[PDB]
Amino acid sequence: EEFDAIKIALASPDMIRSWSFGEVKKPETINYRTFKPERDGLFCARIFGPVKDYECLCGKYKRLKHRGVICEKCGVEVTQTKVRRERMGHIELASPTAHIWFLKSLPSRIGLLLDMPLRDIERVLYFESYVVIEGGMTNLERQQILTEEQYLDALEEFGDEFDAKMGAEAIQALLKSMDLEQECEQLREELNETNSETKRKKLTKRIKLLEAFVQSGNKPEWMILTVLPVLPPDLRPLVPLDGGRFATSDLNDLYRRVINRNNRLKRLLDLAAPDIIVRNEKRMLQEAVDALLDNGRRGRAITGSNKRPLKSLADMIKGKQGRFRQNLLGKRVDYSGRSVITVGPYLRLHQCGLPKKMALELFKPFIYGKLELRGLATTIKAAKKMVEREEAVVWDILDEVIREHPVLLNRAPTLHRLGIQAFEPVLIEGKAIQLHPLVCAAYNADFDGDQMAVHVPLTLEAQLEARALMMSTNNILSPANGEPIIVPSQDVVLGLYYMTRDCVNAKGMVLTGPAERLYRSGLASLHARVKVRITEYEKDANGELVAKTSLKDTTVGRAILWMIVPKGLPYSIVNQALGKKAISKMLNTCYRILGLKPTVIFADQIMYTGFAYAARSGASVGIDDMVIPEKKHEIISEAEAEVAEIQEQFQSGLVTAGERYNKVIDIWAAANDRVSKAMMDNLQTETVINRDGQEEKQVSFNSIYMMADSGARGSAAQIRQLAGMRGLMAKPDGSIIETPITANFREGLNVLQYFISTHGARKGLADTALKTANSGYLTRRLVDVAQDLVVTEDDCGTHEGIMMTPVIEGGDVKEPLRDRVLGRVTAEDVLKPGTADILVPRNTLLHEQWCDLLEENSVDAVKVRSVVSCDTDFGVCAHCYGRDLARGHIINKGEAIGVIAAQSIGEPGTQLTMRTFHIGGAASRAAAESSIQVKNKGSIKLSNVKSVVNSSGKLVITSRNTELKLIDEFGRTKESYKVPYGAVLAKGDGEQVAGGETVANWDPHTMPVITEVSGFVRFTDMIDGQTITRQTDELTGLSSLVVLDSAERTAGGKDLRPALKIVDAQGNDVLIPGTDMPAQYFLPGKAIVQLEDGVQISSGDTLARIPQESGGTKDITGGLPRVADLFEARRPKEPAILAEISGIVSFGKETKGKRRLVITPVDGSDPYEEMIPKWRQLNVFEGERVERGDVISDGPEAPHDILRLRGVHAVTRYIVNEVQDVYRLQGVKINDKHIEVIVRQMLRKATIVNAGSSDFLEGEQVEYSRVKIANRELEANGKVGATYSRDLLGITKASLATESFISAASFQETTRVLTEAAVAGKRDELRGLKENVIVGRLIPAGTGYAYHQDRMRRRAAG
Amino acid sequence: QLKLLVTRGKEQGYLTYAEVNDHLPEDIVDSDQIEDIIQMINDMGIQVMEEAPDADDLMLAENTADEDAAEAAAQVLSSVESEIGRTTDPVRMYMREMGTVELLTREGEIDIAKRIEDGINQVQCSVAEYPEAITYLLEQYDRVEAEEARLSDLITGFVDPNAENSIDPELAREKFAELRAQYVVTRDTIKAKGRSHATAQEEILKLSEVFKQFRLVPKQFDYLVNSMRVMMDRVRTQERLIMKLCVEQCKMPKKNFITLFTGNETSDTWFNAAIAMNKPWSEKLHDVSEEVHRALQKLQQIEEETGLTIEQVKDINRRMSIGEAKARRAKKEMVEANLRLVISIAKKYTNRGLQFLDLIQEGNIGLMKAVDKFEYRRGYKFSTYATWWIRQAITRSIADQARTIRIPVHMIETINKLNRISRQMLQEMGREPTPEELAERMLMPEDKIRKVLKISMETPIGDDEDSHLGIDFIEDTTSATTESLRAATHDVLAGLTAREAKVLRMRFGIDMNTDYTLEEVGKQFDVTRERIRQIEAKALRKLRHPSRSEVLRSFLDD
Amino acid sequence: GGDILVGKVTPKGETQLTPEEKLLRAIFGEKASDVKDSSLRVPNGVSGTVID
Amino acid sequence: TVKSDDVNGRTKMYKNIVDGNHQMEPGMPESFNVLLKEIRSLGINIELEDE
Repeated sequence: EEFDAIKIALASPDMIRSWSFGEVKKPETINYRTFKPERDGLFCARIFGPVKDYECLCGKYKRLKHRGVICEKCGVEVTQTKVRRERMGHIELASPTAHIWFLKSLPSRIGLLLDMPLRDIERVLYFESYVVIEGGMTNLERQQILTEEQYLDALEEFGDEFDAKMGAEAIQALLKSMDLEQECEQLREELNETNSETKRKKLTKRIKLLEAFVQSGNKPEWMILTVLPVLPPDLRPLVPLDGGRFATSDLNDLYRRVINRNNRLKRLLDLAAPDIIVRNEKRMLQEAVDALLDNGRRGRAITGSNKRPLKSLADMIKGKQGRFRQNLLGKRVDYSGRSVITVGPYLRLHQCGLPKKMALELFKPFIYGKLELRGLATTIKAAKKMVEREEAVVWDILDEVIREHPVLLNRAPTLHRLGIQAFEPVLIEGKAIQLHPLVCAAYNADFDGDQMAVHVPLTLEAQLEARALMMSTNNILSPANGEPIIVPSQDVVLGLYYMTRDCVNAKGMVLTGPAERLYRSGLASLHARVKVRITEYEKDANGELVAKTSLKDTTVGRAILWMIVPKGLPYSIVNQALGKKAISKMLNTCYRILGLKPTVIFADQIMYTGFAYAARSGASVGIDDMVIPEKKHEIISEAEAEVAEIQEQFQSGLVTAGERYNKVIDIWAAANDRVSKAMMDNLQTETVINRDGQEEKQVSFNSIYMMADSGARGSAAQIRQLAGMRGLMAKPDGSIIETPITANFREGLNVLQYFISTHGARKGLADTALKTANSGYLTRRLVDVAQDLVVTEDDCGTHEGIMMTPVIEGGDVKEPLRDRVLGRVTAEDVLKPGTADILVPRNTLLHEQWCDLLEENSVDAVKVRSVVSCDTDFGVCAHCYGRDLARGHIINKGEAIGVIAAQSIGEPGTQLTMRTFHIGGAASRAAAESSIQVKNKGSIKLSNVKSVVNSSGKLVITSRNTELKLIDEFGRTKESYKVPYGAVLAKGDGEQVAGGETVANWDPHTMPVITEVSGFVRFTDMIDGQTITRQTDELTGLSSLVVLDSAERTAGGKDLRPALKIVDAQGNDVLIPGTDMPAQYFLPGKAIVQLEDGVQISSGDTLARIPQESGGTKDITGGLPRVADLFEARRPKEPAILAEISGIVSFGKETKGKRRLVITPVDGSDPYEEMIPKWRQLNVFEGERVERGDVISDGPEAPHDILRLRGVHAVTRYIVNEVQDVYRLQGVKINDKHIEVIVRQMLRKATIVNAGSSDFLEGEQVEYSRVKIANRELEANGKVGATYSRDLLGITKASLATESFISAASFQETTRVLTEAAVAGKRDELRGLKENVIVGRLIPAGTGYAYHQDRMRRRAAG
Repeated sequence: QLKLLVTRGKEQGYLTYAEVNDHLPEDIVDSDQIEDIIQMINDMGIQVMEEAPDADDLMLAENTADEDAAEAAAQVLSSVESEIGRTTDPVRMYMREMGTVELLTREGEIDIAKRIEDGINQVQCSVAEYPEAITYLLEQYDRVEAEEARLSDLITGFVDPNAENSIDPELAREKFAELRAQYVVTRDTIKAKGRSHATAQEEILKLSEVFKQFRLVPKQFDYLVNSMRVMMDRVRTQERLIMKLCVEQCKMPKKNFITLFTGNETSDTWFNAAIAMNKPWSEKLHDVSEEVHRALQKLQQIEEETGLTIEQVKDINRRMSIGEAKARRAKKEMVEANLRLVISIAKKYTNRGLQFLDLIQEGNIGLMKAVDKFEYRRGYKFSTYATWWIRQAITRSIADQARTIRIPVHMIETINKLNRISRQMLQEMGREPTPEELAERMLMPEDKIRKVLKISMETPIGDDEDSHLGIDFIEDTTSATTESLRAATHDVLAGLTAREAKVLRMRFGIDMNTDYTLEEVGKQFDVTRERIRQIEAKALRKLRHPSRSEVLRSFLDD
Repeated sequence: GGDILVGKVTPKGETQLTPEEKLLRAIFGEKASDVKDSSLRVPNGVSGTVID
Repeated sequence: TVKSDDVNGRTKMYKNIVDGNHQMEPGMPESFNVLLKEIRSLGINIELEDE
């Protein structure tokens, strides 16, 4: 019905004559006293078609008057000028000749049909030697090579049935005598009982090539062609120029050189010349053909007088400039434009501002297209006087658009969805583009005279979908999680913070009023401290309203916000200080409860609310907004004095030069961090003079502090440099310096302090300007692998799933159950006894309040559906992802998870590899992640909880998701806090509080891993090396053990589960009181144990830690390279072995490079061997003996073998944790449902390990959507088939051979891809996205998913 | 590389086995291949190895070949070529290929020319011997004097006698009476006493002596040789077919055809003897012989076409190719002998010109016309021949060849006369070039020089220069606009004054399919005279009002 | 915004002009040139005085 | 297509305001038509099927 898709083969020397018309015989393009483009040459109108439109050469058939003819007088066609675009020519090659992409194409292709030295196959094609070809009166046999100086007498008794000959002719002749009715069927019986390995690593390339030839229609003669097809002139557009010069460029001149060489080779054979001259001209012809094909690649390039190479045919394809990337997957576009961004604070959220003459330009098709349709001009010709004039009649013609028309807008490079959105015109002055302030955040708009772009949609369908799918009001949220990014923006939120801050004296220390006009009555402030009873409401999930009422302690600005707040959520939410730290969560709560329109209005109307009051804050930066601690004087009498003796201790003989560097840099860090404590008292409270009648020691109104507590743009690392000490820096090598900046920006910077910190600034800004490429190129290659995951289906029957957990690094709660579970789905009937014995069935959509009922029972593991647990062909099933995060709903059938997930990783990686590194002129950290503190009178409610009392003095929590509610005197909750496992409580249940009052604490880098019970310490589900490795210190002798899990283990114990324990006077578990079960305390890796077996301890005492430098949405950080092989999935190229056999270890069978270790089990009778690298460090020699894989050397565990030795859900549970927890340390909480995409698409392939009678082979890794042919007929007709599985092919391998292969050609390494597409004669099915981009179709997502359903009922009729 | 070993071995007349490492081919490693390829190293170079001779040198004189004609003397191309450096240039491979010829100059290539002539001038002696060839030779002229009144046609482009060009018109006409007399006897006295039996051989020999002066233009010569090649293959196709039929029809392989045909070729006599042999194959002929007489009767029908017998074809048409084996070894070997002189001339011009390479290989084809017309019979040397002809074949190889554009050659290299002259301009006026100076340096007006420079640089869109206005395009593909300018002028020139509206259409083609002078127009104007013509111009002075063309001017634009 | 600067005018052609394709011009009106808007002009957005 | 290389598509879509039915009417992405003959000019055969 529609034309389906596309198929491939190669240009057979015969079949070219079904597409072409003769020798393109001569180099020229004109003839002196006649333009008539050369009769028989590069512009041969007899081969390519007419010149001017319809025009043949020599006369009689020109203008639209004549067409469909051939002129007699010079024998030339009469069609149209554009027929020169596809009426192909040819050139008969006077030798069998190569084609570069079958020879220079490593792995290459010609060798895979001959199994003979690829080094020198090229010389046989350069016609340098002979080979035996055919016979039955044989004496020599086939593929025997020769020179030429012997042949003679035997032809009188044998010379009826044998032959041998030279070069390319002999290779192309041998390729006639194979038999595919007998070769391919016999190439497969090794697979019964006997097949080998390196011969398989080579020859399976041939076996796949030959089977692929049989199954696709290919022929081996097409390696060694005898005809060059000729690029149609209109693709290299031959024309003259007004300057008496011609379009002779590159893709014309390369054919002149080939034509000349071939016309010599012809004449030399036509005359039977000296064969020297023929041999040289064959070599020169192949040189010119292969340079015309892919110039440079043949170890040389063809050039012209301005030194440059000429553009090849392959430079339309192979690298960056090729059609795929420059003219198809992106292209130049009409009805468009660009200009400099400008802030538009009176645009409503659905709108954008556009200059009148830009609206005129972008809307010309509506004007030169409606004057002739109303009579509002006499003609389109006369209308030049009226349209360019911007005359009145243009503007009815444009309201008829504007009044309901969605303009599209663009902030390239579009690494993430929100870089493109849709709006509505507003006419303006000027030459700029005016941009609504809430989307300026979603775009990352950077107002240094950078730009945005504009696109007009003109079909009724594009305008329908732009309002429905791309509109700002209709895509508000972060696709990675679901906070708004179309959001109250840069200074808007200082206005909202200012309206929601309060003061002492305050022009109203307690005071109230309505009426903005009372800012003109004499005594008011937005910081004046209102109090009011406000009755307040809260919408239930059923739609009713939970009415409430409360006394408040508030301000005029907090009260004005009850005009703006959607009053179906309660006033008490505004009773705070609405910096960027807080304001998003009001809109988020509205999105969770009320509805879309209410949440849009609440986001939009906050914008102008910010602009009415942001200025009136008077917040600044200035010379006394820069206060300094006086008591810095006393601190300089400590730190510089500590250094002063320590630099003597070196010279008097009590330190070397080296420890002395640390032992002074650490003191410069301690000087900065000492001054940083005094700095905060002076910046935030130091009004000392001694009350009564004095000493307003209030919480400060310093602007630089307010720029950080509003979250407007400030940080502790800015404040240190602006109020106490700039501190320390890196050198260009990255490491710290003994040369501090003890001053700050008000004290000043001397020449040296500037100059040294400028080196760190240069390094950081140069990495900012370069290391983006190490993320953007990777993002481009990622989408080719990621695309096909359109939400197509519903449950996929996959009754299995990943045991996900909160991020509990053994000894922290870095992510609670909520954030990771966020609108995923269960895969088991999960139940945990503890406080409410909750049960959450399989197939339940885990929106947040399912997690609340699980977190009360301190749920720490949940089996869930996964984007990897998804059987669905190309697309995916709704249960595997559950809820979208940007539009915010149960994920729409049509939503493209694939590209969304790639963008959700490529943007934040490339973004923060800039947004942290442009700071390298100074360094510091500061934290508070160690305590919980109450703020008013109330009572304590422990919750989500177990907890115990300790002989060593403590009260301690013993549950993973614990909470500490604060209650009033009557029963109202007033606050709650999450509290780690092992957190020390300073309060009991039902106890009492007043405020200013610490209530829980833990280690600055750890929730201490702590006991319920008292007994001997023990280990379980643990083995030394194979799950844990050792550290040691002195002081008394001391110990610690690093835990190891998924980057670190030997084969013999891969999937162990390390777990500390408490036991009786000899043996086994001191069963956990009130939950009477084993006293065993499971961990991941990267935690560190700090007590051992045979030690004896109490309830509420500690066994393990983490060195957790917490990261966060702050301090900041940045990096990438250690992620790479988690998505390229190899082994380390150095196998620095960790041994697989316990204790008995030696060397004894050494060999001609690598070492050979010799090993035996401790109670066995059976020796084994290991090949340690040639020279590699060993940390052992004779006594240093361990279990199966401690630090004998240091080789980390290969990621591909985490699949091979633990299976798909296990490897997914660590790739979707290590890369995820880099982004969690960046504060970028991406939900796991995104990195599961890259793991699904390494798992794109499916191993097969024998032949059959369906989709089945050995040594193969088929696209999983095909190999399901197994279940599709085994269960219906029985058939015959083999073992099949799933793989971890890296992006550089998984992409090269997709079924959507039209997309894969754009991946780069485009010779490697297109040779496989040629070998497989490949035939697409249009099932990703990029394939329909390339063929200009509706893409198989959303509104074109809604069309692919029709094709799925052509491909299935009956 | 190889040349070192084979050359020093041939200079020595002897090569010891181990000297394969003293004069090593800087190429390859094939140590176990030696024990048979040593064979054709020894039949034309024999030596072996032992402690010491005392009086034993002579061995070569009873055990070796004698001409180095074409064998391991030239097929050694493969064994010197075989290691072209896998990525490195045509400007390397030619150095291995010239591993053949060193410097055969100053008398060796003159001996190649001596051996061209004992080729060509001895093929002449068998043109004089194959009785159809000496017939078609005179048929060349008897085709054209036969029509009672002629002067040119095949009388011109023929006769062409390199009698060291020492003739006149009547001695040129005598070429059709002298040789015709030697022919018309021999033509039938080949049947008197027998084909070459006594004086028939002397008659052939004296016809073959006079024909030594019939040394001719290379294609009038090669027409007669091609005629003898084709008339040989009239028999060789029949042998090639009938030998195949001995296998295919008869089951009687190769040697058994030769055993019976080659002593009574002419007829089914030897085929009926092939039946008479008996044996199961011959026994099968008793019910298929008809299908072989249906082919062998057209070997017989070649003697029946000519008065030949295969007895002549056995030797004469081989004596031809014994002359060709010299003539076309030498017209190959002469090109080979000069392949270095082609580089030293061509490489001058390869100086970025278009490429460092290709002009050498076009010189190697210019060398063909040079080797064909090598008049050493003037006295001069092939060095000077190359300095003229082969140099200008090298010039033209990128003058108009391989360009965008090409012109008659005077109008190509004249553009380069101007660039050659510019070497004064850029230092004598001497700051920038000026065409105004070039006018005195050429003694000519700039525009009649711009005759070339307006179009011969890369050609503006001049459709068929300006003549495209009157060519094949005058069909409705243009003239529909003429039938619009004519309409608009017919409108205005019919609203103008009741008298004046005729005149102001006459002489040049304005309004009628024959835009007449007086007779048919005055008879439609009446009263008076050549106002009939003057009013074609009167319009200049009271049709002065420029609005008078308001409906006329569109026909430059439609 | 659009003024001429240098008069590089160019005539156009359309030419087909048969007895049932002469739709308007070549009989009934605008019987003067069809010059393409090809003269050099001030770009749409530029404004300011000619100085040399 | 209708805002780029497809001459057919862009020349109809521009005028589809005069149809009143402002709709797409594409014909062929010419940058893919180009590629289908550039691939054949290297020597790779490429063609189509129906559904």
